[PDB]
Amino acid sequence: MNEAKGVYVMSVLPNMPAAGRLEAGDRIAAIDGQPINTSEQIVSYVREKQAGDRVRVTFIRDRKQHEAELVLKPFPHHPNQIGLGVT
Repeated sequence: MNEAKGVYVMSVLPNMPAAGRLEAGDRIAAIDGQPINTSEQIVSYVREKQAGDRVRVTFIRDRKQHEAELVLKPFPHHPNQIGLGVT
């Protein structure tokens, strides 16, 4: 009720921990209780956690706040990188 302006989800991929919990159109109001105002803030967050980790993500849908359980996973493009902030 004061122009939040956070982050806009990307997509919903099958066989992923975000599927069924997070959907396209939903925004991120916070993570594990941390308020997100920048995309870079997400880079530090994932950096702290490693592959196989577990992070609680907050998102709002139609005024209905719900938490999403996402698991950090490495990427072939950058194996030395964990969670690039994808849904």
